[PDB]
Amino acid sequence: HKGDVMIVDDDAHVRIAVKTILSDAGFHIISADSGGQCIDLLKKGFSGVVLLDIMMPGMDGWDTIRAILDNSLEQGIAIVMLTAKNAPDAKMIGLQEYVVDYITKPFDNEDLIEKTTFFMGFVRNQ
Ligand SMILES: [Mg+2]
Repeated sequence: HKGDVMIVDDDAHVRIAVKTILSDAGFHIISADSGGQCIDLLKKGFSGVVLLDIMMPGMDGWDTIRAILDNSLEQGIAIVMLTAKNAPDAKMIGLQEYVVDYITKPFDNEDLIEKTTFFMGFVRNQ
């Protein structure tokens, strides 16, 4: 397989769609409905691309990155933020250091595949 991907998004229809598109493209995908669940999943052991929704209720994408760092879970992942024109700022300066790219919603299937594949190469090399 082409590598492990985690889709973290509060929207079930996004998670399902991302799983479908990326499984057809050759990846293994796991899913999380919240920042809390993302942390839970990284604790089980995960290496690969994390597609992280910025706007989630309660704990947003930035809160999630802070939690990833607090738990020392950032090694062996590449975080791609799923954003929108409306996106909230990180309140802690420099969390952006841990984001390798952004993809703006709505996005097309080929953009998803292109970015996931590219940043998987980054994970596999480093
Ligand atoms: Mg959302």
